Amino acid sequence: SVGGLYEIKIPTNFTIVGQEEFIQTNSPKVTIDCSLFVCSNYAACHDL
Amino acid sequence: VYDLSGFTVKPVATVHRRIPDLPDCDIDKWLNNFNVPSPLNWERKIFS
Ligand SMILES: *[C@@H]1O[C@H](CO)[C@@H](O)[C@H](O)[C@H]1NC(C)=O
Repeated sequence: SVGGLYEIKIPTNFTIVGQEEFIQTNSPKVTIDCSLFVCSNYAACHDL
Repeated sequence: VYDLSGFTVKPVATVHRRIPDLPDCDIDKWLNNFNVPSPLNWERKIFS
């Protein structure tokens, strides 16, 4: 402080800036048929 | 809402392909040949 005063940079001009922010709120609803995935069309597999 | 078990469309026809007019392999004529080798000199024949 020079005496009671401090040096500060105060803005003399300004603009407005935009900023994007994506926030995920959802996801692809994956569904699996466990029987069709594990065994496909094969009866001998569906039995086991 | 119930996701039922997966179906597959039934095949409406059968496609069967084989090369026609191929000769017989004669495997019995070679196996029944009376000049039988020993295990030391075991013989091979290739059928195609
Ligand atoms: C503020 O900044 C803009 C862009 O540089 C300029 O057009 C405008 O004249 C400036 N105004 C002042 C008061 O400096």
